[PDB]
Amino acid sequence: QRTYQVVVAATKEMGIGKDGKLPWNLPTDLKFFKDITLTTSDSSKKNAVVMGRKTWESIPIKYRPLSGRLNVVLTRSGDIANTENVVTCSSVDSALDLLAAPPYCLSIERVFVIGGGDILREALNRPSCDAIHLTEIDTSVDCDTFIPAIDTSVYQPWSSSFPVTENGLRFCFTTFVRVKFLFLPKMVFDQHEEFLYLNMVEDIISNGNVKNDRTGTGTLSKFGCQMKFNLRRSFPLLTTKRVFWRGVVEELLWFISGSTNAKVLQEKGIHIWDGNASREYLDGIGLTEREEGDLGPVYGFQWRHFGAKYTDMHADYTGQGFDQLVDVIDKIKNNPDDRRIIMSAWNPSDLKLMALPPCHMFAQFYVAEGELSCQMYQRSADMGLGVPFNIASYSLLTCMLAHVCDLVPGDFIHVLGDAHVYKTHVRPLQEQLLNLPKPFPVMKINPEKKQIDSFVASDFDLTGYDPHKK
Amino acid sequence: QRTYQVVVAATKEMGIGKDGKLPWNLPTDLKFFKDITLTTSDSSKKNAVVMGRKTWESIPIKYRPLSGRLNVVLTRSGDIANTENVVTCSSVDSALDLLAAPPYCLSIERVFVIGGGDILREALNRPSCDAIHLTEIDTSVDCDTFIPAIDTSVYQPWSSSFPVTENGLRFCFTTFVRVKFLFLPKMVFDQHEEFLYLNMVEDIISNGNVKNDRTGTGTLSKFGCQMKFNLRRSFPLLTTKRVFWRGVVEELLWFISGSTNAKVLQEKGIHIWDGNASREYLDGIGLTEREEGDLGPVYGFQWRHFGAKYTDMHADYTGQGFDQLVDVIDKIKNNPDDRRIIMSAWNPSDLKLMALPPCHMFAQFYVAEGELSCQMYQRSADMGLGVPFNIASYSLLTCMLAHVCDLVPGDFIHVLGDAHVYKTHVRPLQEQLLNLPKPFPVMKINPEKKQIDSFVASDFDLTGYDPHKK
Amino acid sequence: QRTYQVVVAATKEMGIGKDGKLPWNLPTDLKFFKDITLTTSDSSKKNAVVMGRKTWESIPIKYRPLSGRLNVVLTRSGDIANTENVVTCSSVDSALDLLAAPPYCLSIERVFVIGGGDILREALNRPSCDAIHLTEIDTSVDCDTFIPAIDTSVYQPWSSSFPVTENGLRFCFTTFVRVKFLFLPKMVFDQHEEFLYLNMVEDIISNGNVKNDRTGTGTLSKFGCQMKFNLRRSFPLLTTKRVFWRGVVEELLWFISGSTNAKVLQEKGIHIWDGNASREYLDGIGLTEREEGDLGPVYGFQWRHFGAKYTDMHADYTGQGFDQLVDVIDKIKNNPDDRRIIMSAWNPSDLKLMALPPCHMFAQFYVAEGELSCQMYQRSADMGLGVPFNIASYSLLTCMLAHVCDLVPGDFIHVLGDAHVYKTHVRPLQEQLLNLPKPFPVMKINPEKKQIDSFVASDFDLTGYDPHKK
Amino acid sequence: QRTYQVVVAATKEMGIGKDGKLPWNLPTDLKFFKDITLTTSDSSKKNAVVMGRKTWESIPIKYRPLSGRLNVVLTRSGDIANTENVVTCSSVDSALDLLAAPPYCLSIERVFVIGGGDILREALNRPSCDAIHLTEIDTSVDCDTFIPAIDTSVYQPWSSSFPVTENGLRFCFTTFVRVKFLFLPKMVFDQHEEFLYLNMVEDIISNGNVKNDRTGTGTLSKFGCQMKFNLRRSFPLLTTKRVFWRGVVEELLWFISGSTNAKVLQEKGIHIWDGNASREYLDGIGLTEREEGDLGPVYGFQWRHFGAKYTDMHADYTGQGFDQLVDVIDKIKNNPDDRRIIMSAWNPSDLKLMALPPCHMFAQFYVAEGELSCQMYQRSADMGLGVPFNIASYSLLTCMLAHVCDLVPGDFIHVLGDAHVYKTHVRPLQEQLLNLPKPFPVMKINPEKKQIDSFVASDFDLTGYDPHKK
Repeated sequence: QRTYQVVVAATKEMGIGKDGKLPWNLPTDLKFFKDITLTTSDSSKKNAVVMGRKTWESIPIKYRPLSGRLNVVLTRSGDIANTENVVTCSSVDSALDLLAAPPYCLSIERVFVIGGGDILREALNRPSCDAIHLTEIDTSVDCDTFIPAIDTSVYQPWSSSFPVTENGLRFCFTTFVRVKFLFLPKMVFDQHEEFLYLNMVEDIISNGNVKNDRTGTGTLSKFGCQMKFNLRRSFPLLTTKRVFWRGVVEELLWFISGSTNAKVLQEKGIHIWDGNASREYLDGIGLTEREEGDLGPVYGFQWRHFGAKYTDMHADYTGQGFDQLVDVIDKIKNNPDDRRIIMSAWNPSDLKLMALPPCHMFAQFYVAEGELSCQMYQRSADMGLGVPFNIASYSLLTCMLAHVCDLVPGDFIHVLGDAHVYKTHVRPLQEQLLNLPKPFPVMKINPEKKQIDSFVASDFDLTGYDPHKK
Repeated sequence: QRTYQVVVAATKEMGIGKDGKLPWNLPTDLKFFKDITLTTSDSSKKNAVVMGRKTWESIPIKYRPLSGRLNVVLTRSGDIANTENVVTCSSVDSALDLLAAPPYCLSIERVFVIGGGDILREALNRPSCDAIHLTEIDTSVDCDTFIPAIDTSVYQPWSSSFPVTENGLRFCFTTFVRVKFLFLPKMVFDQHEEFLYLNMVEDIISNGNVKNDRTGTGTLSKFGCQMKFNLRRSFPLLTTKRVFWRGVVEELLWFISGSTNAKVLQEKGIHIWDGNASREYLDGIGLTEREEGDLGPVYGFQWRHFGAKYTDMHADYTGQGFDQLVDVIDKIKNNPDDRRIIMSAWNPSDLKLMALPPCHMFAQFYVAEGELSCQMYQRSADMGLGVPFNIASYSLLTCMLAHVCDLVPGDFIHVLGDAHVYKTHVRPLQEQLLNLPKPFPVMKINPEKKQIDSFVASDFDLTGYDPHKK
Repeated sequence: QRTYQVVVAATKEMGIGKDGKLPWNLPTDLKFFKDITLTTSDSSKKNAVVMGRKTWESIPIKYRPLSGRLNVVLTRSGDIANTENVVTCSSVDSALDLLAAPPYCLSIERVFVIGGGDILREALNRPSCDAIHLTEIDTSVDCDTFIPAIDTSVYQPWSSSFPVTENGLRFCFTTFVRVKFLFLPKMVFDQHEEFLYLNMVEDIISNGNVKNDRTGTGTLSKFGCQMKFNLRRSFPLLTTKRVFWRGVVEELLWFISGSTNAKVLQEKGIHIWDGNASREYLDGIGLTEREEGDLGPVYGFQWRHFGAKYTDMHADYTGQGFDQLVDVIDKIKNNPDDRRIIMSAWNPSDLKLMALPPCHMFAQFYVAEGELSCQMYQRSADMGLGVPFNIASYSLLTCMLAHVCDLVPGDFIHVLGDAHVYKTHVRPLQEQLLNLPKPFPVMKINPEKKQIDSFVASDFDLTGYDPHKK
Repeated sequence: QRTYQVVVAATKEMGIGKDGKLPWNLPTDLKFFKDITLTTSDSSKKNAVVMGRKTWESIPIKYRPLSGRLNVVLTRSGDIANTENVVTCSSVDSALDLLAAPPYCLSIERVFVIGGGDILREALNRPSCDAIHLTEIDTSVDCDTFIPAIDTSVYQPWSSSFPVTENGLRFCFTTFVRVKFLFLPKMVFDQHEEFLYLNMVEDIISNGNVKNDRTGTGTLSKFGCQMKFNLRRSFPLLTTKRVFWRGVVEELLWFISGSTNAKVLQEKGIHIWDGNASREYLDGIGLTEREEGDLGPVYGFQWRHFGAKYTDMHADYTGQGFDQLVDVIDKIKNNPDDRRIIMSAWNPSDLKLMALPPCHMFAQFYVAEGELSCQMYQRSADMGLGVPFNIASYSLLTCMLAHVCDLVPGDFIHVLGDAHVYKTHVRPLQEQLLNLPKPFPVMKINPEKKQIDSFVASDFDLTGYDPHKK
């Protein structure tokens, strides 16, 4: 018995039809439907499209059957002629049985169920459903026929397209996978956004500039890179190698608090700043007066008190300097179209006082269609360690700001200056590049928290994060 | 008599062979050679490759003739058999005569001359040479055969690839055109970097988010865009619409001087800041004390005196605040691998004093292979007006910094936040988008100027700038 | 002002619609329509489809616009939005004006007019109509809308497909050209049946077996070749080199008469048998008793008197042997489904008496769908001389038999045994192969002749035969 | 451990190299090598080419590695750098182990071993060799390196191309399979000549003309069909359905003997003529005087005594009429280039006396390059029953005539007039069309028989005939 994937277009209210018609015209979705049902890995094989009599008859009489595919119509007249391109069958169960048998065992690369309302209510959440390819349409236009909600206990988002507007309607394409993933069409498999990271790492190792510094540490490097992650359906925590999510969460709440005390993190078991806060390190960069843990005026201070005179990590800076985080929140709520929604840790006057100069040195925010997007500029990007952490960090910040400002998250755009791989990390990164991505996890923030200073680690729920091993 | 294009690989010293061999192995260049000679617009037609007996014999006896193309060998034995795929001819002049005649008049889409040394010394700078496709190899390895330098009086760069390293050698692909340009292969035509701008404008007008502000001005906008321009062979001054080059030059020398006085520009006939410096404008944003022309602590001041206390445009700020431009020049010369080569106009403490907040808000520099690259972050990008000006501005800055630091320019990377087209500019921009790019101009800086403060407008030579009309 | 081609489907009665619907469903014709309008020589360029508002609205609202092509709708509301893919225009004349202008001057490879009834009545027989691509449907099902008959004074058939049956309807695809022909789509250009001959000649010269005989005459030869010619819309008299049509007609009427006297042809100025009938020739093959001109029991005798005892060319053989031609005519009229409709000149008993053994040695006839087809076996085929003559000869015989038996001609199938080119003819044949075919002529037989023995040369009308020069 | 296929070019003497060079230049074979190693079913996957260091170094330094494929070089220096496209391995066994492991488990569609002499002597006849793709070169030019003969006990021919001449050398491409066959490249799988039959049956059932006769028996029919079978490496006895080989052999020896007595076959247990020889049948067609079994002057009589006066099946016709079979044998031996090597059962004078008119009504023979070819004209072709039998019959006749005339068999060309499927056979034929062909068998004739009249059934050896079940 063969397995199948569902292809369906649906309103917010999960509606699929008006009066035996579609209450929308979307040529981009028709093309997607064509592309995903027609095209094959093997140019010799073809796909099966399984549909109800109602769906078969809905198709204009000229364009029947759906060209290029074996059209399986399910029928119950006890009235439709079988051909090379058309087969009748009594049930979904029987169609699946037939396609597991010669000649279709070899002839048919994949099987798509495409409706109508009756067949989808059965098909959608059966375990032999490998994947659902949903066109999500942002409308509430009246529908008479509905399908169930996707069962998110057993389906997880693989990919979700950048939303598009056609004929007055906003929509996107979201693939869910039942939880290999190699059953996906190649075109959908390749849409996993983790490949934007993996292809960049490959490109830097293959084609980076070779370089060196005063300690004899070596690097392969590229200059001026961009990666864009969709936050709408899933959260880009890398799956090819475990990311330190707990440290992402704790470090960001620490930044938001305005703290420059590494001991606040050390006390919680987060050691990522320990190397830049030690007696030995501070001595070694000429800060012999500075207290262990006092990083100086780094991110937290610049974000909450830009321009204030720094003294020590213990001073009360209340009402001193410019509170960029409060300013950003104010613009997002009260002037969403503003082109200066900016928060920056880059303060040339203060660099001499900092245990380390800011690397994620500025972010801009944008609002459209009720969604909050973020673009962050990273001057120095270690692909192996820092880049996956920073993707998760600014994606989280985007989600928190959207949440507190009564919006939904849009996209995170990651801009890199000097993007490098250490010569020593080339071997382990090439092992990591043999791993195939798993679906990203889904991240939910506690609805009872509405104020940027009021979060704790337990407010962030990650579901379905199972990355490849150490 | 048909026209032709040259395809050749050459060292810095313009060398093409060692001892009847190539002193390099570059599979990427062999593939380029294959791609440009083999592929056609029409899948029915084919190309002619014209070569000398020496070149014909150089080809291993197994891979003759060059498959997929009509191979025209020029011969002078008073010893080589004509076929469907091989034609002998007495001269370049005779080969060209033959291909202008049936059946080759229809059968042959384009004609490529590919050597050897004798035929290229004739072919390279004949007026029936439409274009030269040069593989430029960064080596000085001994050669016995040489071709002339490209005659830059009659050839201009169309496109030049991002340099690549293969088998220890650095190289790139540069197409020169004789000065339509529709004779170029489609693949080379499409490499003109002006299409990066034109495709972005189209994409924003087609798919931008619709928006509005408190005066009833309307926009189509996208968030998080990147364009990368090659500065190595030509200068990206847009050709589909004239760019105000003189104002680019004067404004940048003004920024470098540290001046915040718009009258310095007004006095030279540059009015681009007049709107933001007028009694009326300054009044209207609550700067009623501020003198006409006093923009406040804008780019020039932030670049030369970041962090200093601003008073008026007349004050001597010598030794006050942080001189970012001097710091950048110092790092480029003395620590080229530094990951903090940064100059920023973004100073939240000073925004209240500025006639307009900085829009081009930060640039980072990078050095590798003797080349200086720049990445600039623009928070607000009017595609119609500001973006072409700013491309020219930061490309010029990159060139000036390379010049003063004894380097050559690499790439300019343009990063956009809110990238928008005014609803009112959609009609004129769609007229502009019907224009086909002309080759970019070539920009030379006076060698006798070696200090960043010592330039004047006459130090910048632009050759071959002929943009489409108003 | 650009030129165009018409694409239309039409009944026998030249009907195109029933009640704003099509009275047929033909997926093969929809695919043809798609293929000819969509596909381009240049994979970068596209085609324009020009249509009336009525045609635009007829298209289901989902599949608008026609994907892959610039859709030009002609409108007269004094109500339809222009896009990248949709342009409104006031007239055919205005649409053509617009597509001759940038950007469409380069952007648009070819222009197709596809209806509806109003636009076609104007477009069909305008001189800027290069070609008509008609789907001819063999039905009389009621139509309410009609187009004019094709004006055969100015349009000539280029190609006509082997008829196909789909959904109970018989139809074919016929291209007419206005009388280069290089304006045709490549796919339609290549359908000219003269290429079946030209590709065979090329294949024998390129890949034939080299051979020799007892006089030192040399040949390139292949064994077991087939060519199929459509007689339904045009008559396969080769255009790349003039065929001796008058001798075809006279020789065949001579065969039909039963004559074996070469002087009957000599007396009319037809000398093709003179070489095989001369005192010298007959002596040289040991027929020293035989009269000049007496060929012996060759085609005419075998066809009308198979098995009779031959004496001389002057004897009255009335009622002697088997009259194969009368037998064939009887089966075609009275038993059309017979699998033995055969006429053969192959009589081993008689070979010793023949001036030359039969070369076109047997033909079989077939009847289906009111059409008479013929398959002829030629044991020895000179590609340069005999094969074009014999194609015309048996195509004529097929037409005459169809005419006398109240049928229409179907196909002529030419089967070759030893298919050869003389080494001496390779040079002239390679000159001939540079000629592009012109449309075949159209051949009409006098309706007042109804009996196989009653024809004369003036009964055969050839229109539009203009072959390439000597 | 993955499986592999060998790709190699070899002389008659099984030689592969001269002095580390190839003693031939064959661009057609280089293209075949490229096509079979490069192309994949899946456009995403690629192939592995496994080769010896000697083979790796033999490749000109410019065209390394073989583009488009994973190049696995086997090495034993205790000197060659691994890349994305190049992997070193210690053995064939180790290379196969590595390609069965990630990422190559998914990345690599098929594995080809391509030499040199050392690796092939191991690889050629190992059980993990699925197939051998041999270019067979008709030359005896000196070679220094040889591979073993193909072990015909375990390898059987799948397909063998029509021989081609390039650069003075005759050669062909022969695939052997180890005895699914779905491991073959799609291009080689589709070359099985049994598909020429299967595609014709499909084409007649899908597109034949519907017809009927005076008993209410129905047919689908096409007119003018050709199939060409290669006899050089295997014998075309259909595998999708068992062919009655014993009756083929007995009927043909019966034809050759000149017998018209069906009892000669009945007495041996061959009943195929019983239906046309019965008291009842002969009565029913008005031959009430004729003896049971006396078929009249049918094939055997026409072949050995064309033109003689028939009396009964018992008469001694010695020296009466024309002995076509002796004439054919004489021309094949003594005038092989003759264009009249013909044997015909078509005698219009005798049709009234025949129990059934001849259906296989004429054959012509051709000699070139030491090979005997045959073209046979069948006026009436039942695709289901008669056509497979007749293919085997005339292929056998071709083999017997080649054998007795000291030649090798070339091609059998099957020409059909009325080619039909009975409406009643459509269902069983559509079952048969689900069967995938098995390799044809190999047929050997007893060398001690040299005279056409001296054969018996035991002189014909068929090896490897295992057709699909009833």
